[PDB]
Amino acid sequence: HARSTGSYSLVTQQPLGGKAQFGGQRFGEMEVWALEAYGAAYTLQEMLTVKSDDVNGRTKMYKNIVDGNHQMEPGMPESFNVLLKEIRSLGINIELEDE
Amino acid sequence: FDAIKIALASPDMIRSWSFGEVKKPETINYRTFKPERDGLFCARIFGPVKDYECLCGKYKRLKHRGVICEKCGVEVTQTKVRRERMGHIELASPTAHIWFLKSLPSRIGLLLDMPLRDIERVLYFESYVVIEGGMTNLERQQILTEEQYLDALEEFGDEFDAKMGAEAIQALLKSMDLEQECEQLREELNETNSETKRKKLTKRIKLLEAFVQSGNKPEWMILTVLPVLPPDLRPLVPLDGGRFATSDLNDLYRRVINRNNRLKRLLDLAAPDIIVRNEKRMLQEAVDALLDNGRRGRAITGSNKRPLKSLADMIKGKQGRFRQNLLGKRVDYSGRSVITVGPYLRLHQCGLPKKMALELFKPFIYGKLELRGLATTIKAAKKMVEREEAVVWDILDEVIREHPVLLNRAPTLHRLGIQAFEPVLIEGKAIQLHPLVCAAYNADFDGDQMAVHVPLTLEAQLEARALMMSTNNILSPANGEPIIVPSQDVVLGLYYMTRDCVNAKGEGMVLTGPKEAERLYRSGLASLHARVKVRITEYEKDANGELVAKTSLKDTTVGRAILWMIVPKGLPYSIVNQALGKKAISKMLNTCYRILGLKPTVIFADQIMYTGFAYAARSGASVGIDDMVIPEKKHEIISEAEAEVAEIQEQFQSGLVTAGERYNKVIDIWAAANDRVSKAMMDNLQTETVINRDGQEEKQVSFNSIYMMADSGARGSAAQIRQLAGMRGLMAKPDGSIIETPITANFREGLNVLQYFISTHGARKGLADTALKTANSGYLTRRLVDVAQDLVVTEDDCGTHEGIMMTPVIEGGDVKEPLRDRVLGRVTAEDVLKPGTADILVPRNTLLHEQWCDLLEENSVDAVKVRSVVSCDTDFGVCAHCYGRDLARGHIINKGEAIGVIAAQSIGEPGTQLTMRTFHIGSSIQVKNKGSIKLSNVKSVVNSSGKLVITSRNTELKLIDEFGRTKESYKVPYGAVLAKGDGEQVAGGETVANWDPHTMITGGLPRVADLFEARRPKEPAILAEISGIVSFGKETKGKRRLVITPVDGSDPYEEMIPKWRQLNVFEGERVERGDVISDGPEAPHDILRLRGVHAVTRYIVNEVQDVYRLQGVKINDKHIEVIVRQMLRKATIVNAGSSDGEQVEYSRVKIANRELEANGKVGATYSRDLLGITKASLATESFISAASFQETTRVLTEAAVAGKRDELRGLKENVIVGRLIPAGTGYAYHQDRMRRRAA
Amino acid sequence: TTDPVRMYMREMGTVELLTREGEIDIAKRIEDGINQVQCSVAEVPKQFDYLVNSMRVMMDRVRTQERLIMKLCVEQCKMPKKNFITLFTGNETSDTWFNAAIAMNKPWSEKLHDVSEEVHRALQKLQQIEEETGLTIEQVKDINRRMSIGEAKARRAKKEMVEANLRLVISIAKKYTNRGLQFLDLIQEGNIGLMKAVDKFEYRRGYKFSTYATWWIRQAITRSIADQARTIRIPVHMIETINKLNRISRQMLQEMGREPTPEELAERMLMPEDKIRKVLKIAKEPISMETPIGDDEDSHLGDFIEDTTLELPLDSATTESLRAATHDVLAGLTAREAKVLRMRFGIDMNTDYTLEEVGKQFDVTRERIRQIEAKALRKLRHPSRSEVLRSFLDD
DNA sequence: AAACCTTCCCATCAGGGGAAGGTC
DNA sequence: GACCTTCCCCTGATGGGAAGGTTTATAAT
Ligand SMILES: [Mg+2]
Ligand SMILES: [Zn+2]
Ligand SMILES: [Zn+2]
Repeated sequence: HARSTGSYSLVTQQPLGGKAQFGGQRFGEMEVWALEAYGAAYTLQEMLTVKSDDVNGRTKMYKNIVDGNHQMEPGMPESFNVLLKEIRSLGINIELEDE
Repeated sequence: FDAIKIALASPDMIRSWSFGEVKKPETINYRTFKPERDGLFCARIFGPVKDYECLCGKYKRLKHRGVICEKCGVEVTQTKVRRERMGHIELASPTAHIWFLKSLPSRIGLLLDMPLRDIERVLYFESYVVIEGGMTNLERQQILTEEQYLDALEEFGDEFDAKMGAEAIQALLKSMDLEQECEQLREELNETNSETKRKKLTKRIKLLEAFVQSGNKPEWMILTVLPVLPPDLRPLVPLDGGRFATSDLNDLYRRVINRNNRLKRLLDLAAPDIIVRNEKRMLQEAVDALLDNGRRGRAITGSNKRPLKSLADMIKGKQGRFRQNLLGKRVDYSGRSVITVGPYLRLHQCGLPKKMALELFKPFIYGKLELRGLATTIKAAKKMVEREEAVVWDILDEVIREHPVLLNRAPTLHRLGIQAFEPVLIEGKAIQLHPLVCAAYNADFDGDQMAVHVPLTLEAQLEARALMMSTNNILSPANGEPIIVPSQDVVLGLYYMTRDCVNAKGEGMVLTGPKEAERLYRSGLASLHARVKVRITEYEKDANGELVAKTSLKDTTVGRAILWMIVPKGLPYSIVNQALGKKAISKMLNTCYRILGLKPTVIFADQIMYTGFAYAARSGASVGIDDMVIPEKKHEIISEAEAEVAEIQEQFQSGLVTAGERYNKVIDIWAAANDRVSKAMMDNLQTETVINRDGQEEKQVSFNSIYMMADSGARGSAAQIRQLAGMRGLMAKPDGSIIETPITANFREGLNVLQYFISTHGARKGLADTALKTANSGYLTRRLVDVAQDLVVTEDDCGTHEGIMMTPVIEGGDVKEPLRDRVLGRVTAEDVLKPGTADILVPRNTLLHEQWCDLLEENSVDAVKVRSVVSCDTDFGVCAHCYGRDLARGHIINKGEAIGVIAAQSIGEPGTQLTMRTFHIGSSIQVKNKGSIKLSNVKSVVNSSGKLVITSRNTELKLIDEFGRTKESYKVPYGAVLAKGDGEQVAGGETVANWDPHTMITGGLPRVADLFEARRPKEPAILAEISGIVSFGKETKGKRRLVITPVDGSDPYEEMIPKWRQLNVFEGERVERGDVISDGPEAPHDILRLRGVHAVTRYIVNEVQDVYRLQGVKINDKHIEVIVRQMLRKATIVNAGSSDGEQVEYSRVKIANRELEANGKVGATYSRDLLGITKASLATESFISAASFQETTRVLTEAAVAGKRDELRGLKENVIVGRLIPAGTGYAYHQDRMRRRAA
Repeated sequence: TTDPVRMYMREMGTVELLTREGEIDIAKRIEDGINQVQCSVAEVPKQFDYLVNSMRVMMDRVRTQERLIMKLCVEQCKMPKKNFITLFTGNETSDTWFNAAIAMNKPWSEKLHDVSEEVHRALQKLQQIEEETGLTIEQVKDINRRMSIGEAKARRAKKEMVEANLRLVISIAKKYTNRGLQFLDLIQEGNIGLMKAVDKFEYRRGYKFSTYATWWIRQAITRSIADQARTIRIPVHMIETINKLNRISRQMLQEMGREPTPEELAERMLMPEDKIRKVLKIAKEPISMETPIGDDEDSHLGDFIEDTTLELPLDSATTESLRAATHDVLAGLTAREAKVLRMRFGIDMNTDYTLEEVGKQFDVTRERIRQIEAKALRKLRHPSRSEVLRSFLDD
């Protein structure tokens, strides 16, 4: 099975594991460590930013690819903003600074 | 942004986020399904259900966006805002936050230094508590029950306030003056001794001052307003078919709202206490279950015995958010399939199915088709690729050309689990994999599956070619040996070629060159094993790096001459004149790489494979039932041992021998008989083939198929053969570990039911051990990567001569690993001199590549002080020099290369090859090799016999051979029999060591886990604290007493020991610090404290290397050294120096103390503190990184009260927010970006 | 034990039960308090409560003037509290007590002159009440005091009354436990009905309070279930209908052998048949997104849910390409036609405009515009100008 | 569960008008 | 040419109805 661009999960924007051939392959912590062992910053970033999260980055990268331009404008992974909302849902206040 | 901060949430700051108040626990209508007013899904509080559309429908378009329709109070905007809009519920009565109460270090608990139990009692409305007593009979804080409070109000109606419940705890936190209380504890720590006065005081003061530093207020521990989560974070989305799907968060919030509303109603309704107190407790229960369910009662969802998942459960754990989402995600542009062999591939390419290529590269194909006028618009290209038009196939060829793809094996033990290849379009649905890489992936073609990833950006396409390329990674990082090596058929074909047999057709003839050898074999005239001698032209570059070819005739075979054609130009042809099995196809490859380089070696390996496969194919190399020849002697040997056991049987039945004596007897005789049988078949195999030389018999090494497979190393070893053609030893139970009735049969004869059943016993423990070990090895390697990540090569040089002394591991008689292997690739700490003192063999510091290793090996040298990572003058990282060299590339390590992760991987990948249990089995000394006795650190004396006797416990026995190297190391106890002395000349084994017998872990993988965790052994040995004669104590009171007796100055130190523990130290003898008064297993803390950092960093490596040496695993000490460095990163000050028992990071103590010591001020003395891997990882500057790995709740709570801040300064926290990690390419980018920042 | 349900079950044991004299005499204490209130009214509970609140309003009106004059004459003038109470007690009607306090001639006596102006009018407010309520400013206070005493008697007696019979609430609530509502919720919703029963019980009817409290608590628990059980709240009568349908289908099990035909319930029930299927389609309850999935694995129902609001990028790229194509195409026509098309449609503009809307600022009104559009669309209808755009329409 | 009653919201019906059609 | 009856659109007028609330007395802990 193979997949280029399929559907995504509702609460957290990540390609679904189904159903079932069109699920995106899993990139666990071990594969992230493998990408860290080699010095491969852009591969890892595009792996966890453009290809799974970053609701805007997916569309940006797709349009660029179809235009012959291979460049990524990485944004914030949606799961991280969800995490910020969940932490803030407690008596905890977690924010971000200047820019 | 550039940082993240966490702090307490004040009620007003809570309302700030909220855009509306939730009043009713409703979600949708049940017939319209629209969001009810003030419900959890209210479109007025949060936002519209539909994009750019109003709930009432009056406002419908992008024409007007910013407006709040007076109809329904909805503002028409993007519906995605329901993902970001929060809300709030106004709690009728205050409610405490569970984390600030139930967490191990209870915030409110030691914030007022009240006990947790009493706060819990007060919250349940089971007692009162006083607040702000002033001039009262009672204190400002106290507890009293119903009757006590009953008649207490009449005493003082005013000036005496005692509440009950959460309001009481809040008010106690509010009127509390933190500065006033703090300003006392300080003095309570100064005057009064008795650490009980210092147990919680020294931590309570920290808590107070950090609370003041953060700026947050204590009253916020009790939640006045309850924040709510946006609706899209807990959707009620319709699950089709039909039924709805909600989040347990919704049920929890519904309960909370119901209870708060009932409390309000009762308040207005004027109900008595018991009712409202029960309601308050219900509300507290609902809130605590909504925040962190399970700590109190585990509320359950309806229609299930399953508890409803709360907020905190959506963050912590392997499942949940941190591990399962932020650190790892499912990824687009990827695929999966079954891998199979295509050998025709080059090392840099792999066969990729066309069906997968079409789907993966879909956007590239669309764009390329639209570029060349082949498609009007993007939709047309979509439809074309959907129609399977021929024109697109060429386009595919155009877009895949020179576009690397990442191949990944399911389990990723080390970085080689992912490698990039050049796609080669193929039909079918199977992925073609290169054989040489199978060793790196640890993947067989038995059905294993692999995944593929397509790099998107140009930068990723470059990283898949210069860094992760299959050809750019050949030799492993854990050890210099190449991981790309011919495995089974290659080495078999080469061994068949290089083999020689006397009397082969054309033997002894001569040929013009290798071409004629090939032409002679392929024509059927000459064989491939003839002993022919031919002319070959070998190339040797010499005396200025100038190639000079050499022509001559050599003693060789036809097959070796044919194999010489593949060898690159620079090799000497002495590499090709031998049996040519696997073990030195490996060394041939290694020498080719370290002589000619990467480019020749790649094609060399490709050619080795290409030739070995075809030659093993045309050789036949089959296996028949007759190939396994049993020894005819086996019958007699078996019968002899079988009879031998009958004497033992008669021995025990009488009582002449005990049961255990007879069992050991039988087992020993059977093991010896097994030795005999295996030896018989081996002698009948190795020299089996005998033929006529020039017409007369002669015996040579055999051509037997299975034996050739054993000898070449392509497949099963000798232990397999012993069971193939002889009695297959004797089996072992799970424990008991050996049975008396061995397996007489060999696999060829066939087993009978009983012996097979006996074998299954040992078979099960083997199978089972692999499965459950898979789970624990992951845990080990994960902890290892967790303790190491942020450590990166950051500096060029540290400038320290410290290093560590590298000496060969000469244990017992011979050496386990020479010094070249423990020194190669590293840098000298100081100038090694020739054995003649005062000279220079190597400069101050230089990278010792193979040439310096050879130079050292020639000169008599077993002493080289090597710079190590543990001892290095670098802060927040390691410098390239002290670390040394290592990579797939053999040069000095680059800068910015994250070595901690690769070291954790180098230690974790072999962790799966270990075992869970060891179950070992097995007196003057006899020197083996001719040399000279050299004693080390021994005090002796002469006695009646006239010879020498040892007076010291520690005495090493070295051997200075005719060369001058030390290959012998033996320890002799007190009162030995010395025949020669120190600096004598021994014969070929003269015995100079004699004494008396008496005078009178698991281990494996769990062992490795124990060593890296610094776990105290069961029965520890204790260590002397200072030099001096030891002194005894009063008597046996409980255990015993032991008085330290320093010789000269301060001599008050002491300790207490149990008399049940035997003693070993001498009574009236001097004993230096770090000596064994008691035999036993040592602990890392004790070694570190009583010996030093280098002693303990050597102990850890030497001990953890034994378990890996037992199993065939070889890893350079460098990774273990980096781990050890990461362990002892903490330390504790002693004298408080210029500025403030404390524990801090070593680097910070230096940055604060050494810079001021320069400034002429007072120095600060620290004490190295040793921590396990998990404990050292528990302490980290970044709170995000710590909260990701373990204990999310506790870490987040503590960082919240601390108001701590995180600039992410690291790897894990960067991948969490999806940024360039600060290493490798990320290091190059972060360097430029950070240079311009903060400056 | 730890759970709060235990902190409640064992807390109510301290309050002893009451029967049978206790019921009657505590009810007599309640009625005696309310009868104290009844005489105080002289000088259906729905109007009675307004009468009570009106007395309370009168006392608040008087106390307002009291505290105003007090702040004026003590805080703003520094007269001792005793010199205020002694002179103010007894009249509370006229200004005779102010001039005397002026004549006192103490230091504060001068500041009275200034607050005399501000107190005179406050006193007229206070005195007028006498001509309204036909009472003196003192009798109002006394009546309110006695009636507050009556309220206190009723309060103590009623709290004791509910505390005594608390156990019956649990006795009733244990029957309903498993209806998607927690246990303490049930017992509390029953206590509410117990209070409502206490306030509406005549001890003289001779019946035992158990029956009335039982009825009220049963209602307060069942209706509360209907209200707070389902995540999607349902009208109260619909829960009754659902329960009736389920009861009938349960009773007919042994009759039909296995289960009843759906058309029968419309017969057995009063309702026509077409609504029964809607009532059964409505009853579906939400499934937790944490529900384990096939293979009993970690995967849950909250995972297999895609997001369908999103538009796949394959279509957004086509949207941008159509944008560019129509941008290049509209430039091929004239400027008049270009503006007309970008006006009638929202192309490159804030919003679309209607016929007269476009004609307003184009100097020639409706029909002219109608002739341009139909012409331009005709000029673009022609191939060799519509191919690149025709590639976008596929059906 | 039934029993009679009140507030609010429908989506449709009696009523009005402004003219409209047809004719001794 | 008017008169008598006819053919269609806004104010609201409302019977209709769904959603909501208050009672129910044997005794019943
Ligand atoms: Mg396999
Ligand atoms: Zn609106
Ligand atoms: Zn260094």
